[PDB]
Amino acid sequence: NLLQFNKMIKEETGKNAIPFYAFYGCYCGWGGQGKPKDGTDRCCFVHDCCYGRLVNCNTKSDIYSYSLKEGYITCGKGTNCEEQICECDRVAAECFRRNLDTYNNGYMFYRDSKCTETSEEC
Ligand SMILES: [Ca+2]
Ligand SMILES: [Ca+2]
Repeated sequence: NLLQFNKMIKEETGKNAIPFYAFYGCYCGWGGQGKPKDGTDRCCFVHDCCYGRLVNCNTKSDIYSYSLKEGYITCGKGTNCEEQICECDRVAAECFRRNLDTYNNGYMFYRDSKCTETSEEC
């Protein structure tokens, strides 16, 4: 569920998913195409690929079980979908943290029109 994913982002980066990551670069937020602009933007690209692999799961609304086991976001046991969706979310949240150093505010609100290039492959 996006609201849980949102919580992970805040927990991992200290920032709010909105608007810091809802419209960043070419892949963060709705849509996505062209090539990732930077580390951060790549995190979003991969997450998309991740969700792409779950063709039959309600990736955005399915509520899963997870928890901060010793300051570590750990996915709980549920259905294949929940466990899979949670992992995508888990990895993305942390990828954002690892890329905080190259986070560019100039990429926040990046026009999708400026993302014209052969969109990358998963
Ligand atoms: Ca996207
Ligand atoms: Ca559920």
